[PDB]
Amino acid sequence: AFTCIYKGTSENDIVVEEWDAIARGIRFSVIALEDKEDTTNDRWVEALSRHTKDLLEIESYKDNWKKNFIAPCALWRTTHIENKRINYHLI
Amino acid sequence: EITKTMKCHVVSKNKDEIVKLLETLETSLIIDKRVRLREDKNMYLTLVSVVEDRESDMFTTGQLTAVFKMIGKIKREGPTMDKIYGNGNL
Repeated sequence: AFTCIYKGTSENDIVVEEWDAIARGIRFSVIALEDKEDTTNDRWVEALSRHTKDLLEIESYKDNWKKNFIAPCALWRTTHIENKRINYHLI
Repeated sequence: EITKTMKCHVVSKNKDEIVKLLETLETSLIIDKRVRLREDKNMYLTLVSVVEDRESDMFTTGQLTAVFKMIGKIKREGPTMDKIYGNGNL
């Protein structure tokens, strides 16, 4: 499956006289062609996606979109990670 | 003092594998707070801060940014007073 997204329209509303017709190009797009898993090794993203699914009762995709997302939906991802050795025993 | 902000990449066809590899590398660098510069086990690179930016491009930029510092010592010696001697008079 997939999920097209509306994006716009062709440059103008052309007229083709030799064919005796008028034409207009609607412009769609599809997301994440190469993703097929919807899994992650980020435990935090898994935890918050589970939390969002339980609280909100909608789909909750992990780090990257999938081509067949079911609107409405949410996507939790990590953008930045900062580790810190606060103490000898703690991180 | 010599400081270097060394950035690291992780490439793989499986992006979840990239995440796992970065996670284990970060945890290793943190729990072991220094790295052996050479196998002689005399120099060391004490870690300052390791940070990952998952949005950053896999190839051009690199996910993980680490900052290491090292303290050298100026290599100068001199003669030593091994033996001292003296006499007494009045």
